Formats: sequence, C-alpha cells, structure tokens
Amino acid sequence: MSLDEIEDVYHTRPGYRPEEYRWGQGGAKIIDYHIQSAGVDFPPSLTGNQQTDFLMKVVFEYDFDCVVPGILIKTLDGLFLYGTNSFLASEGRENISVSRGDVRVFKFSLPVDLNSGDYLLSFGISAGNPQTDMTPLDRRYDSIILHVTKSMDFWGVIDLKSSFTS
Amino acid sequence: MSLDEIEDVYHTRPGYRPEEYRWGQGGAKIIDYHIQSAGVDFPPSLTGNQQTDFLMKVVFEYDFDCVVPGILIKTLDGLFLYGTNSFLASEGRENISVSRGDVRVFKFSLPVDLNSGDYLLSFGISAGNPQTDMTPLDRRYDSIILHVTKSMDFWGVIDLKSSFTSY
Ligand SMILES: [Cl-]
Ligand SMILES: [Cl-]
Ligand SMILES: [Cl-]
Ligand code: NA
Ligand code: NA
Ligand code: NA
Ligand code: NA
Ligand code: NA
Repeated sequence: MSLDEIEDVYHTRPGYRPEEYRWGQGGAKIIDYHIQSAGVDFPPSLTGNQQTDFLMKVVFEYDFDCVVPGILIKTLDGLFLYGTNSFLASEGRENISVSRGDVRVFKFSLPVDLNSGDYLLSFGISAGNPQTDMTPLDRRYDSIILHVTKSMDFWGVIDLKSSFTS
Repeated sequence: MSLDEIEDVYHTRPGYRPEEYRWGQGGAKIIDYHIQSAGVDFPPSLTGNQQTDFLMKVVFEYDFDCVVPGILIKTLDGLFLYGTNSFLASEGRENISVSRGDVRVFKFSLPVDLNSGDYLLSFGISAGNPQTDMTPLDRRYDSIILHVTKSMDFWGVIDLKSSFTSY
C-alpha cells in the first residue's frame, strides 16, 4: 500500500465483502487494506503455525493526540472470536498521534491458529484526546472474508497447541 | 497423584462438576486429576495466556497396545474451543502400551489463551487406532469447571495474541 495515495480502494481488494456494514462518525477514513503471509500478497487461504499480517491504511482529516486502530474476527454466523486494538496489543503504552492529512498504516500480526472454515474480519479506527474522549471514526465491519485451512491436527475453534507427556 | 492408589477420587477434587456426563465401554477408569499452573496446585482460576498442566490418572483393567488420553474444552453454551489427544498433540510421536493393573498419569500442558470466564473441561481415555478404530474406555465429559481471569479483556472468547506496529 502507498502512503501517498488517499483514494478509498478498500472495496477493490481480494476478500472484500460487499456485505460490509460500514459506519463511523467521520474525521478519518480506512481507505485500504493488505493481508500477507509466507511471501504471498492476499493468500487465498490462511493457516496456523506461521504469521499473517493484517494491514489497514487510514487517512486522518484532523490532528488527534490519540488514535486507536482495531481488528475483529468473527465466525461466519456472527460469533465474536477475537478482537483487539493498539491499546491492548502494543508492547509500548505511548499514544499514537497524527496530524491533519496524515496517512498511516497499522499492522496486526498473528498466527491464524483457527480451525478450517470461513471467518469475518473487521477493521476500525477511533481517535480523540486524553482530556476529552475516544470516538469511532470509521468502522468497516464484516468487510473481509477469510478462508482458513488448518495445517495442524486439532479439534475445536482454536489450536491451543498442547504438549503431551506420559 | 499416587500410582499406588486406585480409588476413584476424581469427584473429590477442586472444580469437579456433579453435572458431568461420564460414559464409556469400560476397561479403564480415570480415577483422579490434577491441575497446576505456575507451580500452584489447584489455583482458584487460570490466568489468561498462562501455561497450565492438566493431569489425569488412569487404572487399566486389561492389557492394551495403544491407549489414547484426551481432553476437550468448551464454553458454557457449548462452543467447542479445543480438543486433542496424545496422538494429535504429539503429532504421532506418542504410542502408549499398558498392562492389566497398570496405573498411569498423563499430562496435557497448554497456554490457556481464552478470555475471562468459565469453561468446561473433559478428560477421556480410549484405546485402539486413533484415526479409524478407537474404543472409548472412560470419558468424563464436561466434568470440571475452569475459571479464567485477566486484568483487561479483549473482545470475544479466544486469544490469538496479536502483535501491533504502525508505519
Ligand atoms: Cl508434545
Ligand atoms: Cl515432537
Ligand atoms: Cl471425554
Ligand atoms: Na449506520
Ligand atoms: Na468481524
Ligand atoms: Na494442538
Ligand atoms: Na451414556
Ligand atoms: Na491479544
């Protein structure tokens, strides 16, 4: 993805769902995304035991002292499996600040240790100030379909990777 | 857990559920269990993301060439979160034979990568060829309640442990 482009091309990417429910109060726009794993841009399926990167590109229309990107994964039938954001997932505790006109890319990296099936991915962006509050600016809910093909043998929705000893 | 004791004391342990559904063909009995995490025996809850040991003790009434212990973890509303057995968890490494009268302990160790809340654990013992022909011997289904604690919950039920960076 290019930081010098601000066109909303999100809808053009592999896995995009026209069934997305987009909402938000405005002031920033999630204008693109990228998914990659094991050297492949937009792999047709994801799998466990390797990293996948989930990238979102945002253009900000105002200065904000604090911006918080987030991700959500649901089952195809709508069960919330896993959601996180920069406040929960970052090692550091510093606010991400932006200036009017800034274009930023946010990257969530995780091993997709889910059982085989289809899952729904969402990206969101919130912003605000410590002395006021945080507000959802753009939320692209259930906007990307993920096909998972497991690479380990396990049962249930998540591979907890147990060891075994006798 | 003592290998020289064969009394079925499973029902006396912390977290045991009288609501268990125990089933099986017989030939072995899961007679005890133990849970430990960070060196603490039977902690009142499991910390999210922390390695926890789940141990089961079995007495075998017959010789078996290939015994296969297993576990299941589910939510209260029946969502199947994770299951495995000795064969799957070890990627085919483990093959366990026993003689009549033997008492064995089996341990599954895993990071409890779950959100705060209550979960249902099962311990089972089966025998045979795991892929194609396995006889369930004693299956203690939804027999233990687990409590998971965290400081800050994420959204949902399973922790995929994402990292984060910005550009
Ligand atoms: Cl192992
Ligand atoms: Cl191994
Ligand atoms: Cl069972
Ligand atoms: Na709306
Ligand atoms: Na979603
Ligand atoms: Na596993
Ligand atoms: Na029965
Ligand atoms: Na997490």
